[PDB]
Amino acid sequence: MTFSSTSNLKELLRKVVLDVELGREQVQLLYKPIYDSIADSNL
Amino acid sequence: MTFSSTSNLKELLRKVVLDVELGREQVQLLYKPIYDSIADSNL
Repeated sequence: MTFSSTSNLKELLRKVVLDVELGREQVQLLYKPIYDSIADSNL
Repeated sequence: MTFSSTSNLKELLRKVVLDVELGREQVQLLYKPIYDSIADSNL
């Protein structure tokens, strides 16, 4: 009674997730030191 | 509906001036370290 017989039945076996870094890099605002900001809704 | 139709009518739109530095630059008095100042009004 090898383990390979029961390898397919994943519901029986313990599940442990390989924890790892996932996601996407945050986007920073770089332009602001160069630019003078003027804000008016009626432009 | 048709802002591209009213876009040519510039007189309907708001006139907001783009503030930009205009005018000749200020002048400094550079000669002062090189000169001795006597300021008698009755010269």
